[PDB]
Amino acid sequence: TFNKITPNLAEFAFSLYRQLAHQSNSTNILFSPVSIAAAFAMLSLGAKGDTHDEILEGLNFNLTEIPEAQIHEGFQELLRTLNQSQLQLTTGNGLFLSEGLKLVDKFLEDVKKLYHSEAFTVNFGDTEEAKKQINDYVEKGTQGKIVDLVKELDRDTVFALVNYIFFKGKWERPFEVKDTEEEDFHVDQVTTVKVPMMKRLGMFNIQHSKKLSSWVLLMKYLGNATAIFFLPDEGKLQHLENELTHDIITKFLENEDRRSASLHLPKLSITGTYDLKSVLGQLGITKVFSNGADLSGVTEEAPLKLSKAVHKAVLTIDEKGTEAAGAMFLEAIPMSIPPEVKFNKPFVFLIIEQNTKAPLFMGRVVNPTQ
Repeated sequence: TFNKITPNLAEFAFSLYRQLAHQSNSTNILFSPVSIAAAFAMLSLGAKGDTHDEILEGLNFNLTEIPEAQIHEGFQELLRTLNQSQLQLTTGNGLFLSEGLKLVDKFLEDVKKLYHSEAFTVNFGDTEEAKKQINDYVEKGTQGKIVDLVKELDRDTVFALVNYIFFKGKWERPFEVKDTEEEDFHVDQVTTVKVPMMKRLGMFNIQHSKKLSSWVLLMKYLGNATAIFFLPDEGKLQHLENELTHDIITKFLENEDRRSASLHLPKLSITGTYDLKSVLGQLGITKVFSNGADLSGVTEEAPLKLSKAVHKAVLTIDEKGTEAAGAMFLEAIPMSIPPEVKFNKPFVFLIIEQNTKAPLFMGRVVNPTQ
């Protein structure tokens, strides 16, 4: 029912998330476990030795157990599913290599075949123009959604990696725009701010979890994906974050039971931008960014390290995700008081690709206006 690497990606998702959440309980979090992991597993094709092994271990692959071919086969199938589609996910990874380097052909080939990805040569002698060309690539690829991604380069940069994802999904069962109104969002136990709040009375895949002390909502998107939202009980955000597991999430995803509920969900447009050298360094991925990097799969003659690595994720949630008329359907709603479930205080979510079950996004909203 799942890709061989899905459990690893879930662990990586939680490792990275918990790292961000450990530092700050006031920040929104948004990133793609999948896009980041695929960017580094792609990179590992050009790496050898400890350089190579740290990357894959830092992505939660135990190399004593999982053969490398299974890793790359895993990613190749997952990325194929994302490029095939009503989902209209946009994800891209660009490698930007000094045009003075003699590049190994097999690497350029592998980056194409396995990772459906792009390698470019640039003149890092002109720092500003290199930055422009990198940022124009990302801008072009996001049809303008992501601008000025890279703000600066080290003067000694010879290799940069930029990884982006943008998604605005379309609910299978959408909200009515007429019902969206400004509501309070409880940023803390004594403070609110106003946000646009969508609402619907409907038959939802929704339940309360005593294990997680949270409400758990699953909503399907058109195309191959599902959003799962977790609404912690009062004072239980940290508990929620600590108790998530792959096996718990999998059991939610397996449940198809629906019950009536009055759902309030904010209309969101949120982003996360991360320096991957910093964030993956804390996960143990260090050598590839250091002078001792073994990237002889990329270039044989010359020293090479990854100078710059950036991720940016953008997610939009709204009523429909499209101007198009939806498929018409009727839900039978019982004559009984539905629970009111309001995503009007900090919550956690994941977005899951349905064929593979892989975690396309993981995030937290603590303030929709940050």
